[PDB]
Amino acid sequence: DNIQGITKPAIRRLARRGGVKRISGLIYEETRGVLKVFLENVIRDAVTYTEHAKRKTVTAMDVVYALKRQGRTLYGFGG
Amino acid sequence: KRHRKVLRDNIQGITKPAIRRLARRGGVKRISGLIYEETRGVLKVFLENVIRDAVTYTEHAKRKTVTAMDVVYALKRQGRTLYGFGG
Amino acid sequence: KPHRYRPGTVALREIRRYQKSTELLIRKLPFQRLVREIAQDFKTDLRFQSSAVMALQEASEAYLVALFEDTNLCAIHAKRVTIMPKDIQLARRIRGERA
Amino acid sequence: KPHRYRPGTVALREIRRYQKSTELLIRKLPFQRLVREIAQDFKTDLRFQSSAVMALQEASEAYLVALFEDTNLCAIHAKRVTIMPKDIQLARRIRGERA
Amino acid sequence: KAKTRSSRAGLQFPVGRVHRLLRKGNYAERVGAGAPVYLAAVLEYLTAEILELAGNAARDNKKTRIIPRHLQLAVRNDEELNKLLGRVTIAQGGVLPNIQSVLLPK
Amino acid sequence: KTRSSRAGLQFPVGRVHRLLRKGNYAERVGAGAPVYLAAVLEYLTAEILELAGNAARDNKKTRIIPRHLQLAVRNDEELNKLLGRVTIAQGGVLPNIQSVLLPK
Amino acid sequence: KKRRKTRKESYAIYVYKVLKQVHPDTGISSKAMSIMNSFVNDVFERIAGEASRLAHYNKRSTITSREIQTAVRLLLPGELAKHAVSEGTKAVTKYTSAK
Amino acid sequence: KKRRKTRKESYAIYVYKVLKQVHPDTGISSKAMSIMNSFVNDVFERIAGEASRLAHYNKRSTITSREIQTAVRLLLPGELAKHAVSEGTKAVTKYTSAK
DNA sequence: ATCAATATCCACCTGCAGATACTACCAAAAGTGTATTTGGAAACTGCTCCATCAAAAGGCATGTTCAGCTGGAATCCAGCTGAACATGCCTTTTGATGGAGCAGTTTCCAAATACACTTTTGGTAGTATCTGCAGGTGGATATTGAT
DNA sequence: ATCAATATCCACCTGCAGATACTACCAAAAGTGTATTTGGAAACTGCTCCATCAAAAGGCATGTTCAGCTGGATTCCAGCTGAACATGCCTTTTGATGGAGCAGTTTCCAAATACACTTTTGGTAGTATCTGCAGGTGGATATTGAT
Ligand SMILES: [Cl-]
Ligand SMILES: [Cl-]
Ligand SMILES: [Cl-]
Ligand SMILES: [Cl-]
Ligand SMILES: [Mn+2]
Ligand SMILES: [Mn+2]
Ligand SMILES: [Mn+2]
Ligand SMILES: [Mn+2]
Ligand SMILES: [Mn+2]
Ligand SMILES: [Mn+2]
Ligand SMILES: [Mn+2]
Ligand SMILES: [Mn+2]
Ligand SMILES: [Mn+2]
Ligand SMILES: [Mn+2]
Ligand SMILES: [Mn+2]
Ligand SMILES: [Mn+2]
Ligand SMILES: [Mn+2]
Ligand SMILES: [Mn+2]
Ligand SMILES: [Rb+]
Ligand SMILES: [Rb+]
Ligand SMILES: [Rb+]
Ligand SMILES: [Rb+]
Ligand SMILES: [Rb+]
Repeated sequence: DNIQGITKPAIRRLARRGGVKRISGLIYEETRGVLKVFLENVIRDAVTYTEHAKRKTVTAMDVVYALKRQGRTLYGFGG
Repeated sequence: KRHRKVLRDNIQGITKPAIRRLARRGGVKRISGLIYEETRGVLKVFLENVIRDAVTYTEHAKRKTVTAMDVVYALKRQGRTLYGFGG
Repeated sequence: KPHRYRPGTVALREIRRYQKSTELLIRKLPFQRLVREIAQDFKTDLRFQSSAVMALQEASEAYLVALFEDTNLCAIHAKRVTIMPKDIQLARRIRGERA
Repeated sequence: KPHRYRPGTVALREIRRYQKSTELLIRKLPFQRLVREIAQDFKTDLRFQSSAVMALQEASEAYLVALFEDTNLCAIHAKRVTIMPKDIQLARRIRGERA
Repeated sequence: KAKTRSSRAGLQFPVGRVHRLLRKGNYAERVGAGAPVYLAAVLEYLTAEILELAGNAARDNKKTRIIPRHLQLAVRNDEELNKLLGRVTIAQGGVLPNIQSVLLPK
Repeated sequence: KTRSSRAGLQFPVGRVHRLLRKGNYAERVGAGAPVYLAAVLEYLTAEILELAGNAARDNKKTRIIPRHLQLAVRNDEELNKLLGRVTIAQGGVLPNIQSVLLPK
Repeated sequence: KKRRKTRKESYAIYVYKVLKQVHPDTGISSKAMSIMNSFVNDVFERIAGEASRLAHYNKRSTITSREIQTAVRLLLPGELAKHAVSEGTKAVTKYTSAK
Repeated sequence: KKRRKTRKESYAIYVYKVLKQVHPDTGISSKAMSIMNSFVNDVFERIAGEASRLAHYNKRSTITSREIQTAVRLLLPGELAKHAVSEGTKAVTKYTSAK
């Protein structure tokens, strides 16, 4: 599993919060590919910040900074 | 001896042929009759926004003349970085 | 007859239910697995603060939810009510994620 | 008898001609007056370096060209070849320029 | 310490802190005296604006404590705050209830 | 002896060092910072000029113009991405007609 | 007792003061305060970076209230800017005419 | 000299040198050189800004070649990053090997 | 597949705008050489919080069934929109002008940095008490969907 | 229209996570006082380039007519996706234990800054001469569309 651990029902819940009524069977795999690309992009950058700071632990701040520079500023984790 | 006639309705200088041409550079083959007016409205907004910021740079610097750099800075801050005009 | 809701009745009910709540919608552990797996390709032997993983889930889900909204707009533009891969593909191209 | 190209043929010829060249497509003076008029509404008695006007034109034209591409993609999605206001509106909504 | 610069300026937000953060920030070689005052005032005001609307949202929802959901409803229902925060994600905020008309029954 | 020849560089190490102090990026700038950054800038310049000169050559020209810069950048996936939010003035677009628009 | 004390400052206590002035009987959760803290930090950075660029563009070594003011005009949407400018000018007046 | 105009420096002579290395018989128009000059300035500012932010995030008051290096890795795509990294490391090693 | 109207190609040519070549000059830039200062790497480690178990408990995911209703194919036609033509206007181009306003230079002081010395305060930590509201209950009533 | 099966709502209740309140403690942060430095406003003005006018001419816009073919409407149905139900597999939780490693602290030196000269250089300026290619021509080949 892993990526396949992100389930049809979970993807459907997400779709529903985004206002989606009806879903093509091919959507679940499209969606997983997209989520993978999103995480690759954000994680690459976060890990690059971890490495700079000489740490073995990815912190919330590593993630937060990575998100900000991807134009995806997240509030709530700057402690 | 000093001029400046009233400037009005100049949006209409964005002609149907000028808009067709831009649509062609953009790969468009066929164009609905309502596209021309829609495009004028979208240019107006784009210009308002860039000019507003360009003029804000001008005033801050206490100048009466909008520079290429004022525009370049306005474009950059809006995420439309322009190369070729300095800076 | 036993009782059945028409197709689309329950879908609408979940839309209303999920737009009212804020809880995360992907299971916590499988997401954690996926995250660590991707990170392992960039650097081995990594640990994560637990708030690091949650920042990543908050961001990922907010991204997918807003993407689903744009996708849905592209379906409707084509006179459908069913989202398809081509609707996702159009939304991402226009966002500049594929362009 | 006289020669007529079929509808769409000259359109396509014009696409190739314009995708090959780089010259600006809006007439200069009229663009210049539009700029002066919008600016004057913000602030009286402003002057413009002529390269400031050209910078606005280059930017405005690349913005409009790239928007037509997205618009076109939106028409085609709907199984049309004709761009309509609603394609522009869809493109701008997904771009984050509208909503 | 006689009078704090915040009390002098009429403010709850810390002028002295804003000043030190401007300098440590590598924004310019120098920082004038009114700049941290002006900025602290600006920050205080925008905070008040958000807490005001978010508080109202707590009221509407039958609550006296602001949670992130309320900060989200406050921001997304205000045209201007939504624009300022247009590339920002409020964690645990969810979304505004919104269904497209064509998806509604009949 | 220049810091540039000492680094094996065509780009100006001293100018870069000075621009770094001037731009208020940190309190201190180390001696290796401008060396590494001139190197990177020269390399990216080389990369674009390589590709743009080829575009000039393909179009039977010996002088690089902005058209050639745009063709070089837009035809290269990485430069295209690096400059994804940048307009090259007088550059136009890549010839590209959507399939469904062609006749048959 | 000064060791693991490494000060972690935030705007939380100043946010809370302002809460009481606008909603004296409303409280705020930890998570929501954290959101508000991010908000103040983010808007601080945006305004300050804009002021930075302004002064650099105009070859000045000093950020003043004038740079803060232009930054705000560039950054905040119409009406939000008008009131922020109004609040900013007021606090600099009050501050000057003070002992 | 007319009340000597303050000097306007550019990367032109350096872009020109690099050009003769790669395409010995190719010229560049002044408009093309103006794009190149904007390109070097732009990428300078982006790498310096990332470096600046990096230093700050880590409470470092010095931008070293290590900050430039990470900023290069954050900013540039795959293969450009790898090659840039290698060129800048080479130049630093060389530069410190003298004396 | 043939024919003709027309676009398109390419070789060729020549003006000339813009690119290039020298000389000459210098203010700022860059390098060199010391003296003086310190940022942060190094090494040691204390305590926070991260990974890993254990272990029910059951929640929720997966597989199957069945049919409603959606998507997409096929068909038609009105009329929008492209192509072409005639007409002539207003953009473009070339050239000249005063003069506004930007930008160089020097003077000079209100306000900034730079240090020191004293006082304050926000943040951390410990202990203790308080409370908004999630979540569970019951029972009313609204919705949905079959007749 | 009826009426049943569900969902959904409101009123109330109560445990507890998480908020609140009190007290102690202390560095670092903030104010205040004194000595010095300087950024950049004022004043004056040199010199660029912006606004404006002139006049000539032809590229291109406007407005029209005509009909090809597109979009938009309608109808149809095959099949995919939603609903519902039956299992059972794995996420959750939680309580608890090593131990990685982030984070605090003290050291100390390689490298940063400050500074004082000295040399080098890129930028500008003036004046003068090449050169790549736009855009014009004219004629050959290619594309499109009517039969
Ligand atoms: Cl699809
Ligand atoms: Cl429309
Ligand atoms: Cl000030
Ligand atoms: Cl260094
Ligand atoms: Mn007006
Ligand atoms: Mn130290
Ligand atoms: Mn249908
Ligand atoms: Mn004057
Ligand atoms: Mn206190
Ligand atoms: Mn409840
Ligand atoms: Mn001075
Ligand atoms: Mn006419
Ligand atoms: Mn007809
Ligand atoms: Mn059709
Ligand atoms: Mn059937
Ligand atoms: Mn250890
Ligand atoms: Mn020289
Ligand atoms: Mn030619
Ligand atoms: Rb604004
Ligand atoms: Rb990168
Ligand atoms: Rb830990
Ligand atoms: Rb109800
Ligand atoms: Rb041909």
